[PDB]
Amino acid sequence: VLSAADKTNVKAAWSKVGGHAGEYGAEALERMFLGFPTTKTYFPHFDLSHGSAQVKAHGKKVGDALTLAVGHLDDLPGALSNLSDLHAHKLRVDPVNFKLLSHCLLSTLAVHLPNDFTPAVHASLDKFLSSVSTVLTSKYR
Amino acid sequence: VLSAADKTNVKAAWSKVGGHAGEYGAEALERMFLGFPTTKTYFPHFDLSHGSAQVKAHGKKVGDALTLAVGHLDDLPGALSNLSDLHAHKLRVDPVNFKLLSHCLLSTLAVHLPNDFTPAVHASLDKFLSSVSTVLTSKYR
Amino acid sequence: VQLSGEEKAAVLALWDKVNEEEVGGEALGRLLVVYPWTQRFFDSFGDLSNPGAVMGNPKVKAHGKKVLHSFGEGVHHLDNLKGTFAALSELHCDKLHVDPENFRLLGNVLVVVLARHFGKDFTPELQASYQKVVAGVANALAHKYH
Amino acid sequence: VQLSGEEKAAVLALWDKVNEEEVGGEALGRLLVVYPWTQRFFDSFGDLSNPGAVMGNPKVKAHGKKVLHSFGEGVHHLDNLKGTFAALSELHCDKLHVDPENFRLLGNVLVVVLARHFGKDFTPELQASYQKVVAGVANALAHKYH
Ligand code: HEM
Ligand code: HEM
Ligand code: HEM
Ligand code: HEM
Ligand SMILES: [C-]#N
Ligand SMILES: [C-]#N
Ligand SMILES: [C-]#N
Ligand SMILES: [C-]#N
Repeated sequence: VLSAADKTNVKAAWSKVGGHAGEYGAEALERMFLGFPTTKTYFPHFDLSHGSAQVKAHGKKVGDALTLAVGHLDDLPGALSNLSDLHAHKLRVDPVNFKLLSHCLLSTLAVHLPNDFTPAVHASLDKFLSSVSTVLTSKYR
Repeated sequence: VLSAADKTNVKAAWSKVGGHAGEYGAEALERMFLGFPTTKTYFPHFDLSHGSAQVKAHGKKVGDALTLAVGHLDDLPGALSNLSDLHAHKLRVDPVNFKLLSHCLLSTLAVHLPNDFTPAVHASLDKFLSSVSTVLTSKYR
Repeated sequence: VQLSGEEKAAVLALWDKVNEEEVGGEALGRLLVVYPWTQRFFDSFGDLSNPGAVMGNPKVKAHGKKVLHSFGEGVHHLDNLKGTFAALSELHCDKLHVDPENFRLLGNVLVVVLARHFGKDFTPELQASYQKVVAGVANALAHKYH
Repeated sequence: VQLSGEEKAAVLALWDKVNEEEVGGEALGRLLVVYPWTQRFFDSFGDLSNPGAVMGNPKVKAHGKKVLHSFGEGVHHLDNLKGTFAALSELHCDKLHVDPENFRLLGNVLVVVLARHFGKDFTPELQASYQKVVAGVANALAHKYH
């Protein structure tokens, strides 16, 4: 799905995120809940306040799923098969929401890794998040 | 990209379109130019009036590319490789426009094949046109 | 919306022939089948697991009639769509939390259904007018979101 | 847009520190690299074949400054965005034929650039206010389309 060039930028950028993937995942979720309130309807069982242990624990799972995806850019549908069932079949997440979380993930990365967040890397990560998003909403296609 | 079930509905529906693919392609273009005027900017060298020999000749090529795609639902990126270069590299077509033409193609099919245009077939053709659209804008990903 | 006097007449002459129940049940039914995530909003309706269950579901038909009846009110009030859909915009925004993108989707499904029902009479010219119409309703409904 | 008095103050205090040239050139440059189809609208600018050529192109920087200067006018006029962007809405609609979807894209690119430049100071709370802002400008620009 991605170009060889894109894969190289993606694996490189994620190596700089390193062990902060969980933290960035939690921050991206917070920015999404505040900036796009409609998305909160999917988490009625969560305490969505800043510093919430739940969204921190959740951001860790999101961060870990993205690290998994980066180590499997050649077969995302397979590696993300179960997440696609969860999101499209069980939760029925509106596809528009995947674009909102992607924008908040890029925003978070820009805050934390300003020098690494170059125009070329930005474009590759956008294609990466677009690919993951397509895999997770694949049960609608 | 499509489910086996979807492929079956798609090949079946297209067999009913048969030899009218060119005509439906020309009509869909007309409905698009009138309903979504911004799309006309891509055809400055065309006479866009009703009955225009050019859009008829063009609708034939569009119809023929879709018949080709139906006979190759297992490998669209390959079969449509050159169209993807033309649309994304040379013309730089805005991705939003692919959704507009798809809607007008479905509208045209509904007019001409009302009994065949069932909810299940409608859903499969939507996934089909979404897939072709993704292949044609693939150079942005 | 920006519709001449000849367009407004064509748009209105067609609505005279629209059966709100038949067209309404079909449009809502097709939205739920074609864009499955929209089912999330109508759990109370019961079984919507397959296209057969959905299209034959009584709550789906009844609700579809309501939607098209409000659509008809917009058609007869094209000069003040935002006033006609003010309460509904708050309903869908504040209470239901429907992303405005789905209003455009239902708008386009309605057009496909009108095409299916009216055939050759649903000309490219008439469809173009109906696209401005569905777009204007979609915008009036998204109003209370910003 | 619907912004309290504490949000409006935070939104305005940040714009005091925004260099329109530096931020403007970057936002427009990233839109062209990240969403390549937008290049179609700026052929007169010359070479935009790769990210290096684009970011260093003088016309791209100059134009980006213009865009952000009008953005700043919207920020200082949040009570009447549609009046501030009336002419521009006609320009982009009637003459350029830019699909309104691209206004949302540039709006989000700007936010990412503000994030990049302001770091930790661009808090989730402050970004949320800026999302309402960019959305309101996007809507004011799409106005003349319907
Ligand atoms: C890059 C996109 C996304 C990724 C990688 C992702 C990843 C995940 C993961 C790893 C889980 C945990 C499942 C488990 O614990 O087995 C999850 C659950 C969930 N996701 Fe996503 N997700 C994404 C986008 C979204 C979006 C856009 C929404 C809605 C706005 C969403 C809503 C949910 C919900 C409601 C759950 C279940 C939470 C719970 O009950 O614990 N996800 N997702
Ligand atoms: C299902 C989607 C589409 C299909 C299958 C399709 C197919 C084609 C084909 C077969 C050609 C002819 C190329 C040749 O003669 O070698 C073509 C050309 C072209 N297409 Fe598309 N197209 C699609 C969507 C679009 C859209 C959405 C636009 C813009 C609104 C567009 C704009 C053009 C233009 C400007 C040309 C060149 C016309 C000429 O100069 O002869 N296409 N397309
Ligand atoms: C053109 C777009 C639409 C129109 C004109 C419309 C109109 C209506 C109307 C008239 C009602 C009843 C209000 C009342 O009885 O007070 C309603 C309720 C509702 N609408 Fe919409 N609607 C639109 C789009 C949507 C979409 C796209 C969705 C979801 C994907 C949606 C979800 C609902 C739900 C869940 C209800 C409440 C149903 C219940 O009684 O349980 N609507 N809408
Ligand atoms: C928030 C969105 C935007 C704002 C505030 C904005 C603002 C402006 C301004 C101030 C001008 C100059 C007008 C004048 O000098 O009279 C302009 C021109 C222009 N804009 Fe936009 N714009 C926006 C989005 C876009 C987008 C998304 C595109 C295309 C993808 C676009 C394409 C252009 C072009 C091609 C010109 C003419 C440039 C030339 O001088 O050759 N604009 N815009
Ligand atoms: C998913 N968050
Ligand atoms: C291409 N039409
Ligand atoms: C609303 N249906
Ligand atoms: C306009 N840029």
